[PDB]
Amino acid sequence: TNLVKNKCVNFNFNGLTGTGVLTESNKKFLPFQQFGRDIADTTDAVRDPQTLEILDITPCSFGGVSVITPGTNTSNQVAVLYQDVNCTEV
Amino acid sequence: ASALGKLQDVVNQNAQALNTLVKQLSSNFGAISSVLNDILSRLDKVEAEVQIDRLITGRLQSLQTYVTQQLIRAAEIRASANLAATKMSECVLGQSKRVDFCG
Amino acid sequence: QCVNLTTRTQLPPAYTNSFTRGVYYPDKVFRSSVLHSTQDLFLPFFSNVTWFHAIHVSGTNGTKRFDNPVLPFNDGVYFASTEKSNIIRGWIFGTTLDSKTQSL
Amino acid sequence: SALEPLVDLPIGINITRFQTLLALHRSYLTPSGWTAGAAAYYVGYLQPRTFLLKYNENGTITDAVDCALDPLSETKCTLKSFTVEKGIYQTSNFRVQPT
Ligand SMILES: *[C@@H]1O[C@H](CO)[C@@H](O)[C@H](O)[C@H]1NC(C)=O
Repeated sequence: TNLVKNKCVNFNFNGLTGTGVLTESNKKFLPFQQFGRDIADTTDAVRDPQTLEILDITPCSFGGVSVITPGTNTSNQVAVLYQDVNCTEV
Repeated sequence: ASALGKLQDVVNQNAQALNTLVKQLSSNFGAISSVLNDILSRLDKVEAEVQIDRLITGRLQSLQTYVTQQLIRAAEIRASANLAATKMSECVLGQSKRVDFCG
Repeated sequence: QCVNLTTRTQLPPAYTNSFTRGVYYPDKVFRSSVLHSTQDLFLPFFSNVTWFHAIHVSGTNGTKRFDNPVLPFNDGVYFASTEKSNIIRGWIFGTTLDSKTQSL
Repeated sequence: SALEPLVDLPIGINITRFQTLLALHRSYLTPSGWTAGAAAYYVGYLQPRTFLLKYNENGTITDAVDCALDPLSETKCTLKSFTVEKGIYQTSNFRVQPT
């Protein structure tokens, strides 16, 4: 299925499955290799089988919603803080 | 580089347990696999229920281990923080008469 | 065919010590400047390694010694050679070294 | 020496024994020809062992360390580091075994 770049996608590569944000990446694999991995034994970076390229995997961002409010006494108005995102996914 | 070990130890132990806490995700805990979906993929749910328990029971426990560590470890820092706030108040802001409290 | 020249020779297998040797990549996963630890089949360091000779001239005149034995595979096998002029090609790996089993 | 896997093949057979192969030729009348040049090689048997693998920035493994090699090598597998700081470290326990 056509590959998705810079957009949250479920995926399967060569049977490897996960969900992340696939990007272009400059880390450099030796020929025979398949995965990359991080310190945590997550699957960090994968290589596209059909067109060899080094694709990062960053699972889609998430964070705690924080409702900032004065006392409900003074107002009903809230200002929401989405923690640790770029402002798009709103 | 060893003068800062006190700080360096704090930062490490935090990043330490996190690594350990993460690596606990990859442990079977008696379940057939550490990937939560594989148990769902291979097995019909009615049995897979019992499997996922051993993951959950394992992992859910493994949090309480991590959480309890942080509580205990924070209670140390909480004690060290007061020692600073004591020095900061007495030593920096005032002049200390306490022998070898300020060094 | 099956032309044969056993030319059996005596003397003990000349041993050696593999210092740091036989470390392959036991995965395709690309890792960078990390310390990874697995328990797998390897040739352990400081090991006993037999420097064998398939053909061995010990000089008087000629005297080429064809010694290369059939060797057990055991757990796993390591191999090393120099052979500026190739005389080595492949290996016969198998079990019966005959029919009744497959042959590598 | 880092060795990449060449091909991962469906073999499905147990191989308990083997021998190498050779390339020889024929000669003609001199005081038949065989045993071209000299031939020697190295063989050693594998074994399960725990190695710590140090990749490089480019993934080229240089330093590997066996854990069971000596009582000193087993501690470096506990710190995961090739640098071992001055001090005392507790390597895996030992037991006396029954006669
Ligand atoms: C986050 O999004 C804003 C636009 O809403 C943009 O101006 C900013 O550069 C982005 N920052 C990151 C982390 O990409």
